[PDB]
Amino acid sequence: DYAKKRGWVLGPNNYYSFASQQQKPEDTTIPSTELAKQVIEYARQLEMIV
Amino acid sequence: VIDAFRLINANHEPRQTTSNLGHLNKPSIQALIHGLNRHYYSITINYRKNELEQKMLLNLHKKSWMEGLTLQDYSEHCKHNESVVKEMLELAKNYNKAVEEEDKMTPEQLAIKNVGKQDPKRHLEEHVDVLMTSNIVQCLAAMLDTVVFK
Repeated sequence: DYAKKRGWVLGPNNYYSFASQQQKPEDTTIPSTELAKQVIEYARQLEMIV
Repeated sequence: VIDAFRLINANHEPRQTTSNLGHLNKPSIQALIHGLNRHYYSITINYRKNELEQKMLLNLHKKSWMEGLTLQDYSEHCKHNESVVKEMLELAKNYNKAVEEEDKMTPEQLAIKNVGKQDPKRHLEEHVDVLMTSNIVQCLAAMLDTVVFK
């Protein structure tokens, strides 16, 4: 019953997977918009009159 | 350097005045020496331009559009960066060796401390501006391309 309550696959007898992989995040997409804004802000602060 | 002239006759004042438009130029010593306002007098020069002249004079210095989105040979980028930083190393050493002074130096003596001798501060300012501009521009181009073309 307790195994049922939790998210356990309930494999072979006394054999349940916990999915410790955590999906193993490997995908990467090069977030650019943020990087472009960051760089333009460097340039802004660099050239404004302070 | 340019000017427009005309001849004063042997007669008085050569011309009549109804504005300040004549007297705004302060004629040069050489022109006076050689005869200005005695045998000849100057005239104001106007460079008035129409619309199409204005539009092409602004369009000379404009590069193609591709040049705007071209990166640099990245290897040359890195070589340039490492060269400038290897220069900043020695400039920082000299900056240290120079800030220690400016206390043991007469208020007048400082004005001559920098004649024939490198100054670390100004060179550091120049190099920092160069490095930071170049790297910012390359980064932005790389990201902008990374998005635009697929």
